[PDB]
Amino acid sequence: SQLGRREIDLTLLGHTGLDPWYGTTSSARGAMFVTHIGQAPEVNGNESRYFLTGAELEYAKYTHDVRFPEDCRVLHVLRKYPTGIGKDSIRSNPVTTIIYENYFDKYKTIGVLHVPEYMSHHQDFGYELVKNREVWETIAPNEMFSKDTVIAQSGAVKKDGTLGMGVNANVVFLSAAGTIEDGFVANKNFLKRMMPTSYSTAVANAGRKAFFLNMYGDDKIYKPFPDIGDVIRPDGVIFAIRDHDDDLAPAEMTPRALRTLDRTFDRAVIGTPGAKVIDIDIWRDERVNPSPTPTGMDAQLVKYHTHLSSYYRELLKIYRGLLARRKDDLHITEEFERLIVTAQMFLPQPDNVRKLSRFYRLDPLDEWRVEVTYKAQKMPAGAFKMTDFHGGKGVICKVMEDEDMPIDENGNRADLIIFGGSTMRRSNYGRIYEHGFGAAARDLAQRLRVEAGLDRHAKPTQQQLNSVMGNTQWVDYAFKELLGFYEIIAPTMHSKMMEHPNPAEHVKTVLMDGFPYIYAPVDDPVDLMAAVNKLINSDKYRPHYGKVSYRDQAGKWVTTKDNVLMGPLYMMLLEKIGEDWSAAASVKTQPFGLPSKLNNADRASTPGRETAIRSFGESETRSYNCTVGPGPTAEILDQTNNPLAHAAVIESWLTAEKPSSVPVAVDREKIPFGGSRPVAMFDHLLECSGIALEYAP
Amino acid sequence: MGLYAKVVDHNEVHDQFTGKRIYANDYNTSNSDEKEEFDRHFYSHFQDSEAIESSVSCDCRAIEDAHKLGVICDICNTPVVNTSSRPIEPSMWVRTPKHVRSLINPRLIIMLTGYLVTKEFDFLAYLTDTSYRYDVESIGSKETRRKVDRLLHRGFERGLNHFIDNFNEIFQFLLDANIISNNKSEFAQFVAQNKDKLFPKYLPVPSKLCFVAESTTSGTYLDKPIEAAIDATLTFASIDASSVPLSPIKAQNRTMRGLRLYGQFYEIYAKSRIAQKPGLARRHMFGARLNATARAVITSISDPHDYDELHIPWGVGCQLLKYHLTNKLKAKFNMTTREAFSFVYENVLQYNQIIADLFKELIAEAAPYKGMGCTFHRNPTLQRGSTQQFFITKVKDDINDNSISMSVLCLKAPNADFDGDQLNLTLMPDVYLTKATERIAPHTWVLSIDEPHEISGNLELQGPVVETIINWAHEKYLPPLEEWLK
Amino acid sequence: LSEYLATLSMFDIAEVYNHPKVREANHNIEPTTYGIEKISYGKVKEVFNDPTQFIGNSIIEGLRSGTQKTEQLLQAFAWRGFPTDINSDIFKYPVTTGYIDGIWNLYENMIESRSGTKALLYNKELLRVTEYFNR
Amino acid sequence: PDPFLIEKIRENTPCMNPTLANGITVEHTMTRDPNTGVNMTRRYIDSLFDISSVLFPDGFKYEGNRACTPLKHFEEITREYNAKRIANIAPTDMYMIDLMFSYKGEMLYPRPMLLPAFKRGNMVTINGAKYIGSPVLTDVGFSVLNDSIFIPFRRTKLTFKQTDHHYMCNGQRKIMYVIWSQIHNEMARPHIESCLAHYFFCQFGVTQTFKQWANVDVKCNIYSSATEMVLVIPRHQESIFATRLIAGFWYVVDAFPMRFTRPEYVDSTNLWRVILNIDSHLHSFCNSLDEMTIEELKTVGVNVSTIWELLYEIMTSLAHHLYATDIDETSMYGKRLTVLHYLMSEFNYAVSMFGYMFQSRRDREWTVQELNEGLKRSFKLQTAIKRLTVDHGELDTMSNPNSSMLIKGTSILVTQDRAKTAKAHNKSLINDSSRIIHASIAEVGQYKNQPKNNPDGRGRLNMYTKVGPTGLVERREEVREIIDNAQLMFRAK
Amino acid sequence: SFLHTSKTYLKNYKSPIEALPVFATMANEKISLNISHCEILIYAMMIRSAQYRDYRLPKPGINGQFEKYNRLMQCRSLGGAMAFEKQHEPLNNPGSFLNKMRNDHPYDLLVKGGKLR
DNA sequence: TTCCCAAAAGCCTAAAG
DNA sequence: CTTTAGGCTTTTGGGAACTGTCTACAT
RNA sequence: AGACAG
Ligand SMILES: [Zn+2]
Repeated sequence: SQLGRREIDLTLLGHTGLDPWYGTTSSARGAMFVTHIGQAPEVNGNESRYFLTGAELEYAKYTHDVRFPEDCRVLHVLRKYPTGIGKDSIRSNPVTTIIYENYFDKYKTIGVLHVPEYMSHHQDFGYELVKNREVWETIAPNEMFSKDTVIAQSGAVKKDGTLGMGVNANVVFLSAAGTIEDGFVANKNFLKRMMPTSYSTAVANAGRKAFFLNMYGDDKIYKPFPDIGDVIRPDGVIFAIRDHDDDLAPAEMTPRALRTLDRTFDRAVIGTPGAKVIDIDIWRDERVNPSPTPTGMDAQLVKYHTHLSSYYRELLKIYRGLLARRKDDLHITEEFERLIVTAQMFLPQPDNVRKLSRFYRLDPLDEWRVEVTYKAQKMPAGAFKMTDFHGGKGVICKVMEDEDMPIDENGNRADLIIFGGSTMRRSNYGRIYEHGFGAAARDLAQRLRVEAGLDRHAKPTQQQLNSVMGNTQWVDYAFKELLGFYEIIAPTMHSKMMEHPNPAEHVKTVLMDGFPYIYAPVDDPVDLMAAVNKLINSDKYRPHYGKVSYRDQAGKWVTTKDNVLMGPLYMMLLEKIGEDWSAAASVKTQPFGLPSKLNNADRASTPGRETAIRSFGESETRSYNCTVGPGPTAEILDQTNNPLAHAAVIESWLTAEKPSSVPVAVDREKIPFGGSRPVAMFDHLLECSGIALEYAP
Repeated sequence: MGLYAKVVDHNEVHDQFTGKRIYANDYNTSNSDEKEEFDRHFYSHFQDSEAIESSVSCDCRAIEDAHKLGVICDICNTPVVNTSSRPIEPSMWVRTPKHVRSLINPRLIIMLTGYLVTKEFDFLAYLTDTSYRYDVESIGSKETRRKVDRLLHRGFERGLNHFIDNFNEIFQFLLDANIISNNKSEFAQFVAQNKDKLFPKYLPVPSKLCFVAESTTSGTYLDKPIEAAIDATLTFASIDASSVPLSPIKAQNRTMRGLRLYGQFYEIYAKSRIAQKPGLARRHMFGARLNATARAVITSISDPHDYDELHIPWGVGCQLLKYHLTNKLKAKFNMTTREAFSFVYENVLQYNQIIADLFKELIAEAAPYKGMGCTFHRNPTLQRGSTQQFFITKVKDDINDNSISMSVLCLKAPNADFDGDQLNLTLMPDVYLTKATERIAPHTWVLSIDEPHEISGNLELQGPVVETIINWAHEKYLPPLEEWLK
Repeated sequence: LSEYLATLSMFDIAEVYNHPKVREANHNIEPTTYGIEKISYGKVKEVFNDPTQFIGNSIIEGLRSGTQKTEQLLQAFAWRGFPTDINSDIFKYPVTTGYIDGIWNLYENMIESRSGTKALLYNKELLRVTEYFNR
Repeated sequence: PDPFLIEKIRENTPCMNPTLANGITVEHTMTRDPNTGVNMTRRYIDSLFDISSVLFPDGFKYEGNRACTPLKHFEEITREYNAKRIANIAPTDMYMIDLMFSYKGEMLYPRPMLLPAFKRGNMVTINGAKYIGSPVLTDVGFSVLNDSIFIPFRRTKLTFKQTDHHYMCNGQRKIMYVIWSQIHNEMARPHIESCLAHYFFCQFGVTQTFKQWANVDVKCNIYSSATEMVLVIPRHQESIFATRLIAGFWYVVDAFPMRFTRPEYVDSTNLWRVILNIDSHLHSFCNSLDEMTIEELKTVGVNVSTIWELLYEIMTSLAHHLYATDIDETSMYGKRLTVLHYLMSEFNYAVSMFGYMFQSRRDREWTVQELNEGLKRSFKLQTAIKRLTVDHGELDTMSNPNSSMLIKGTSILVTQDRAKTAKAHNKSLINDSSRIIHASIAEVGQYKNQPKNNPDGRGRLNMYTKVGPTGLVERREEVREIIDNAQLMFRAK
Repeated sequence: SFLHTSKTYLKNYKSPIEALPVFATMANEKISLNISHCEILIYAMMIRSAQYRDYRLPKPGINGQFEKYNRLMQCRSLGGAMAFEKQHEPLNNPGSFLNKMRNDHPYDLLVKGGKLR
């Protein structure tokens, strides 16, 4: 009934073409899958999918990197913060600027190219840029380069042609209690393999308003913020700027007071602790005769500002030389023009022209502006969302040790545990196919590792593979087995491997990798369930469908009574990983007493958000007024709305032998009802109109 | 017994103020000093987009100290009160000019605007002030034209003093023929019962907090409705800020103009800053932005536990139980409160044994409960189980766990699934509030609200547990009964 | 019950799929509402509801106890039936293939995609109106 | 992976479109000609000025534009402006040009302006924020909507709708469609709507209109009102266009006729203008056709050269699209992927308003001072950029946690209604015949890729789409075969 | 439309006894709703002596007509009217100033700061 | 933007001095 | 015969999900 | 008011 025929191409569906078995999942699951592709950060440990389609090649080809746009000759190479040993030495160089000339043109346009250590586009996620060794070593003035040459490419792009989006996990479909509702059960090692890299920027302004404190230096050396390549304190705190007051000099300017941070009355920017600092950008208004910062606390600031000033001065000098050489023939790239203008905005103006009043989006700038950009590696242990490259999305609800995870008789250790029945409801069956097929393929490879005198779960050394390749008979037999398995799974791949020049290389690659990577195209003439039946009803190629033993929550080492199959699913991490939790015992208040939202500077100043959550909306207050008498609900809203009631609540917390189980929070006799600010405002506004709502007599 | 509206006699409010009474009539304006004083009384100013530091201050921004409480500032003759707890009282007052009998109640103006004021003709304006221009032949309607003709034939004087003094006869004529045409009985009874309260001598100009001006780069942001109010007050100023004193007719006209501006302001403000979906009544009067509240992704415990058991994590526990930890630190260790806050904030992103012990001892000292009582909310709030009480039992020692171990059983009461959803948590600060919330505890949604004698389907066991029970119970581990006997 | 767990893999799907009556119920079907959603689905329900055919299978053991609603398993093993567009109209030509086998054509994939789009819209805007009426 | 396996996978895989993968906005905005080094934006500006040059007072020649030196770029960004040399410190990826005009061979003050300077991957940085610039899927010459022919001009956004009307012929009642179009924006006895034949009769005489646009004569077969005047037409010289004119005439006459006393005044013009006297509006409507609209209509298959020819074509040839349309609103073939016309909407509006308010003042001698004042008040620094982040819906905020621009960055399309985004609307997208299933999605757009923006397939862009020069969506032949069949099934009854 | 040429609006019915079964069948066609809930909703819809502008719940429950949603919301208790749309309409209403017996609503205690009396 | 639904306008028809 | 009341049809205007995050903003 | 999360 044309069950094995697919009248489709990879062309008619782009992102859905990232996976095979797309037609075995419901459309909602597929749309969610594409959305999760869009929302996935980049993992440090990236691996190619076990099942390959032709889309991944194109997606790897079109990615973000540092490309020479045209055939150009490199004219100059510049580097911020010169690296070496000295007084004002810098540990690491963040950014390298390449000034190049697009020759083979009448104009010979001069352009700029930036090579940083990272590239970030999402608000809090990014990825390190790995530099091409064969190209980065050759980067020098007066060199030749081709068009579309790649530097500082993402780590997700492999050395061969493939893009790494997720991690292959030996998933097991057990209906364990850990996977209740929609969740995953994970181990420490697999989560170590999935650590997102987060790049963040902290901005602090210190001028006449406030001055930096001392948080990274001893009494002798004053350090407001970590250097380049330094590590944030165990309590992630930077800047901690304190308001400048002369009359409080012997109180808040002593060496102990500068090191000591008062959580209230001071302004700190609190990032992830232990996060290595990538780089620092310094902006200084140098044309103020009285320097607001008192002498002594401007060492690192002046250091980094001097390095940046030298960098931008060298850029400006290069532009001036080019202009003096080719006036009216200096057609330049727009990026180079903007870079020169930024350098001019950075460098001080001559004394014959009024100084620059620098702003940042209507926000005035005073003296010192510091932008510290730092990277961290998030360790997933809970509230981290994951997807299986299908519609299945879940949250890590249990993290166990490597030993505690399910292990087969072959020794395969499970990386994830998923509730199988969800597939029966969400109707995303392609996963299972992948799962199932992956297991077979994996076992096939392991079978060869047992028949070649090798060990499973251990990458063989080159000597062992050379010894195995010594005899042609077993190599050809293994290649024939691989051909048979491909014929069962992918007839297209079967033909491709039939037209193979060196089968010994293929067998060696399969043994080294430990898994035969399978090309399963979108237009693959396969009857999926027929292939499943063939794998099941075969002496070879059959996955080890045996008992599996794990450790339950009670600590016992228990073996599952029914046969369980372990198979590789290609997992992926998502955004909304958490870190947005907002616990706030007490929230800062507007002049009209009510909690408010958090502005950027005041929201990046607390470890974790300190937002006042609107947990009492109209629907919530409806449910409270109905389930409970309106009295207690009005009391809660009065404690929140009236600042005096909230102050009384906090006083009751602080002035009790047992802060928990306070008999009465607010003594209503001392603080009567009716003091809530919104209600008082409403009543006063009505009274200004001549009316007032009152109870019927 | 209900809740009805009652007309307020502005004279009684004026007499009960007994403080610093300053009137808006005596602002001649047109000069720097009086304009600045008027801007100080009106126009609550925010000079820059920056957080203020004066917790307690006077009307002027000169007494920034807070220990000076109740001290009358010599500059403003106004006592110093908390900025957040500042009493909401009318900022100014307006009295009748020297040639005006009295002032019309703004509620009466708004009530009469619905009927008297029409697109083709303004009946109240024609009846009250003299400088009103109209063309009878320009009335494009028929009912309005007939009403205008009847009013013209009746022939009332068009003075404010005449309207106030003979308000009974004018109002009866308005009732009689067609002018209002509806709600005649209620409106007539309202006028007859509250006649004395509809013409107050003094009229309050609302509080400084009502009117907000935020100066910043690119100007000074204001609101739209405030504008109307401003005009009204300015109008009364122009009554006394005249080089040539106005004739009584002109004074009546300006007074009516100001009163109409007040009525329009109150109508627009009630329609916009209260009635709209974001506002005062529907946004703050019925709950907004609680304190002692957290919000986090719900990751749970699949372990033998209690249904009324919750596990708040390290960061949420430290920030939410900030003052509990401060109290414990101060009580046990000789630590100042500043050192207590420093320790707590320093150890939010890091683990230590001391704060964990303090959490354990807090939860233990919550004696007749499993832990610290709290409420847990899932949005949108549809059912009884969307909001449910839980008891905090343990902060998690793992700093990387920003998770909330709500019970597995209580999952189905809301639509809570572990797919990456953040739920809200409110800490109950009292035993009375915990006892009150006991009515929102999960055991309240066991019995189905739509079936007489049936437990609600929200108590059904989850997927994995049911499948485990199936694979255990429904197995052929024994021969059939006949073979077992034989 | 730390060892009496439930497990899902390709073997269970093959065990349900390879049943001869299911295979018959997925072949020789007139593409009509009566010939699909009353005859073939009836045969598949008769296969599932038999208390003797499938024993020890996680999928059907869960199905017999309400863990899985019958509709999803029917749309998987049997033919998917007449998806809907954004407006609630039924396409004349049904879907020949379920979810266990692959829906590899273009027409069927597009119409099931439109069913998913209908799901999203009927979630969003109908919630918008329904919550106001509830309030 | 086996390198040979990857090689065979590459061989057995169709490549995407480098035009669309690297950024179609990049190609349509920041691509330089090889003969002369000039961006696409600069050429678009020159085209707009050359189109608007018809409205110059014989000597105000537009010389062109140059690329400003970064020295001048910084000097012009940071001006004195009341003793505060204000500078905005931000990346703000931009580049400055200067528009230069000439007057009788002497230069004026050049007017500098800023331009977005798109990067690879449709990426811009504006005021320190990273934005993604998506193309807008636009109809080439005109759209056909639920019951309407929607035609956009440089100024107006006109819509041609239709209704039914009755007229008596030979004593028997007959029904004909009257095509109307509201053009007086201030417009928003039975209430009727401005018919196109009403505009014909308002401009030309009724007999003049009939003689000029048809081989039909008029008296004052027999045509008469339903529920006085009599229009007699030769028994053999009849046409659908003449019948439509008759129907529109009776539609405009049957409800009004208190101003019709002597029927001969119907042959005049002032009477019809009174029935509709904004002669400025009439003249703007007459001279409300420009070169781009004419070129697009020629591309579609219409031969408009004057707006009255356009009205004749709509009344006679394009009216077929109003009742039974061969093309469908549901499809997406034969559509453009416009970028510049929406990015430079502010600049286009500024140039149009400058030209109109400059011609409308006087036709006398122009002084250099007045020309400089007009240029200063018209072409400011941020004329085309002040509204990029607020008024344009094609510029979105980038929140991609990936190294790949394909998945979220470069594969976003925006519909026109979502492209403006100043409306802040919600059509509910369900009771819309526009959002029906069509096979075009499979070739243009991505079904099963269903964001909440457009839950159907039109939200995103199919990355293998064949797009030729000037951003016209071409149709790949081979898959087209299969696609055709699918479409039939989508309309199975 | 039911709750709030011939249609089946609730206000068109004379007594709630003959009005309950229609709503019961209409709901039970697609949602399985208990009769008690339907009775409570209809009884909430009711009004006693609508001519005399009395909007409180009838007793024992039959001696009383029906009323539309907006009039009941804006003419029963101003505290409950504040949480619904168009607060200026009952604020600017003569009837709201008349000392008439009225029903109690929980929002009353929220309309004021919490003062019981 | 478009559908819901109530409240005021407006209109023909009818009854009392 | 003249002058208003009564009820039906038009027109107009307020209103249209909850919580959280982020984004935009001088010339 | 646009996107995202539920
Ligand atoms: Zn003072």
